[PDB]
Amino acid sequence: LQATPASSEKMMLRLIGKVKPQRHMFSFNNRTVM
Amino acid sequence: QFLQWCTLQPENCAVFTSDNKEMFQTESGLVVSTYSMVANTRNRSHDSQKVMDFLTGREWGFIILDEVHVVPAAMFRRVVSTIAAHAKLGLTATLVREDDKIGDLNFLIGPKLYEANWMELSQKGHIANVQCAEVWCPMTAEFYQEYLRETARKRMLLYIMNPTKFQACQFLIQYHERRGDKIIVFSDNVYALQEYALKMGKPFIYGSTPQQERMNILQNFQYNDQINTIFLSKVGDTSIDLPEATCLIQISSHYGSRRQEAQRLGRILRAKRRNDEGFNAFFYSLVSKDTQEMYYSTKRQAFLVDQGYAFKVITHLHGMENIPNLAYASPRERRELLQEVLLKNHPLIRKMY
Amino acid sequence: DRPIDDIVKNLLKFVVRGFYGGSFVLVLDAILFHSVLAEDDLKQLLSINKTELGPLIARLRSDRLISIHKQREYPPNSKSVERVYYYVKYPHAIDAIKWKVHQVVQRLKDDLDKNSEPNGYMCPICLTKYTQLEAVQLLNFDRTEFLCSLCDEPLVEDDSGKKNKEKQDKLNRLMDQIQPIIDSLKKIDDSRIEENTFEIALARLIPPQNQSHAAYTYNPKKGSTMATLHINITTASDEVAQRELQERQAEEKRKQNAVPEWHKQSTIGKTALGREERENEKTLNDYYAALAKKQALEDEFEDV
Amino acid sequence: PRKLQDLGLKPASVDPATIKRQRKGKITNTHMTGILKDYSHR
Ligand SMILES: [Zn+2]
Repeated sequence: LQATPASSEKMMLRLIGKVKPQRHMFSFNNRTVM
Repeated sequence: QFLQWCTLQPENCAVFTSDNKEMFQTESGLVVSTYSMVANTRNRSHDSQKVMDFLTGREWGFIILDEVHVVPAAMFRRVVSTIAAHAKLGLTATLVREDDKIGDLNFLIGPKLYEANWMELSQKGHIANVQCAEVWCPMTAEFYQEYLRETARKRMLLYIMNPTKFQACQFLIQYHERRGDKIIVFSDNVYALQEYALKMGKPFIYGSTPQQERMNILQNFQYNDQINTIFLSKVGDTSIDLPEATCLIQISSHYGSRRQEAQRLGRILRAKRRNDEGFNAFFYSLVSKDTQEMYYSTKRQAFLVDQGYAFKVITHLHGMENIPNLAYASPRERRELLQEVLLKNHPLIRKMY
Repeated sequence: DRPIDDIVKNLLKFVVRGFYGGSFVLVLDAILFHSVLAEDDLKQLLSINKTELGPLIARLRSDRLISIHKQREYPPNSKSVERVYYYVKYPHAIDAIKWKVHQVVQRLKDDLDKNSEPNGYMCPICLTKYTQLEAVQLLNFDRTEFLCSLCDEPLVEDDSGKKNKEKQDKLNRLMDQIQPIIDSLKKIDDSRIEENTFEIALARLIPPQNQSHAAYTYNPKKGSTMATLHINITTASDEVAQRELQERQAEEKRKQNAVPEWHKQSTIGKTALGREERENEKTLNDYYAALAKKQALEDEFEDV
Repeated sequence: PRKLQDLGLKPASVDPATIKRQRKGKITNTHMTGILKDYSHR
C-alpha cells in the first residue's frame, strides 16, 4: 500500500498486488476518511 | 539551574551579558554574569555602567563564584571588592594553579571548606571510573636529532608531530570505535589539530571556527553514529557544553598544567553508562618518549594521583604489527612530514574607484 | 450515523415541507442527502433551471438554510469557473429556524394584543381609521353620530376586535402543528451540536454523479485572513534458541564492556610499539503390531 | 446568540466568526564537505 501525507495537495492511494502486479488507484476527497 | 532545580520565577532572575542586559525590578533577586564584565578596566557602555553602579550600590548577601581558580588572577581578584557580599562561595573542580597565587584564595574567599573523596564518589556510581593510562611513543632517529638541534618552541611542534603518535592515535581510534565508545581527542596546538584532522579524517574545532559549524559538529558527534571521534582545541578544555563521551585521547597540552587535566577529565565524568555494571571510562594521555612530554605529563598527573587516580603506563599496543592502515610507514613519508614541520616555522567620484 | 444528525435532518425536512413550496423541499432534500453540492450538481440531479433555482437559493440564503461557499479550484483544463458549493451549517440552520418560529409566534401575540382593544370607527369615504381615543372630539352637538373632520360623513364601526377569537384559533392551529418542532428542539437543546463547515461536510459526502466538474478537495491559499501488531508462535522447541540469542547479546555486551588486554596485563615485558536405530525401531513397531494382533495519474508515496 | 440567552431561549450554537475571536557562513572542514548531516532537533 502507498499513501500520501497531509503536505500533499492531491491525496491519493495506491494498491499493488502480487503475482504482472495489479495496481488500484484510489482518490478520496477527505483527509480524515482517507 | 536557577529556573529548574529551584523554585525561582523568571522575574527575580536577570542576565548581565553582551546580548542580555535587562535587570530585575524587584527589591531582591538573581543576576548571573561572567567575571569579565565586572572586573573590566576598559571603557564600558552606559547600560553596563548603570548595571555596575547598581551592583556596587546594592548590598548583596551571598555570591556564588563558579570556577574559583580564575579568581586569584589580575583583574578577577577585585570581583570580591567591587561587589560587597557577606558570604562568598567558591565552587570549582580544579583547585590548582601553577603559580603560588592559588594559595591567596584564602585571602579572597576564605578557609577551605570541603574536599571531595573521588574514590568514594567513583565506587558508588556517582562518577565514571576513569582508566587513566599513558601511551608511550618512541622517537625516530631523524626526528629526535632535529629535536636536539632547535629551540623549544619548534621542539614542541616537533614532538607533537611524531609519526609514532599518529600510528598510536589511529590504532586507539580504530580500537575504541568498534567498542561503541564516544571519543574526544584534545590537543591545544591548532596546527597539530588541523594536521590530525587532515590525516585521520575527523572533524576539528578550534577557537576561530564558526559557531554554527561547532554546533553542527557537536550534534553530529552526539547523534550521528558514523562520527564517534571529535578533535578539539583548548575551547573544549573550558566550561562549554559538550556531548557525553566515554573515551578521551589527550595528544598534547598547554605545558604542565594540572588544571587542564581535571578540566578535560571532568568532561567524561558525567557519562551516561555510569549505572552500567563493569563500565570503565577511558582516559589516555599520548606522550612522546624521552622528550619534554614525559616531564610535562608527570607534572600534570600530580593532581590526579593526589586525587587518587593511577596512570598505568602502556609501552606496547597489540595491533601495531597487523594494523590495516599504516600512517607514515614509509621512511620518505616520515621525512616529508619532517620538512613540512621544519618549513612550518563626493557622491559622483565614488563610482570611479 | 449520529442520531442528532438524523433529528436535524428531520427538522429541515419538516420546516421546508411546512413553510416552503415543493421545489424548496426538492433542493433542501438534495443538499441533505449529498452533503456538499455545486450548481452543476443540482442542475444534473434535479434538472433545474438557473432562473428556477434563483428565487429558491435567494430565499434559502435569506432564511439561512443553505450556506454558500465561493471556493474556486484548478481543474486539469484550468477553466476555473467560480463554482459555488451549497452545503448546510447545522447550528446556523437551527438558530435561524428557532428565531423564525419565535418571531412568528411573537408577531402573532402582538397581533392578538392589537386585536384585544375595542373596535374603533372607520370613515369609508376618506378610508380613514379612528381609534376610541381620537374619536372623542369629533362628535356633533346633536349627540347622534360620529362626524368626520374632512368628509363630514357618518362613521361606521370597524369589524376588528370581534376577530379576537379568530386570532386565538389561529394561534391554536399554529401551535399544535408546530409541536413536533418544539418537541425536537427539546432534544436538540439537551444535546451538543458541533459546528460544521465545508471541511466538516466534506467528511460525509455522497457522490451526486459519476463525473463532477467541481472538485471537492479544498485548496488552501496563502494570505487569506477572512501501530501494526505482529505475533510470534513457538511450538515449544525454539525457546532454547531465544535463550541462545539472549546469552549472545549478553556475551557481546560483556566483550564490548571488557577491559582491554593492555589494561588488565602489563605490556612492558613485550617489544615496544612501532610501524542405525531406524531398523531397530521398525522391528520394535512390528513386534508391537504382532503382539497387539496376538492379544486381540501518479503522486508521491509512503508505505504505511 | 448573545441575546438568545437574554430572551431565555438557550441557543444550541457556538458563537460564529463575527463575534471577536483569535544565515550561511564559511566552513573550515573543507576536506570532508558533505558527510556531516544536519540536526535541527534532538
Ligand atoms: Zn370619509
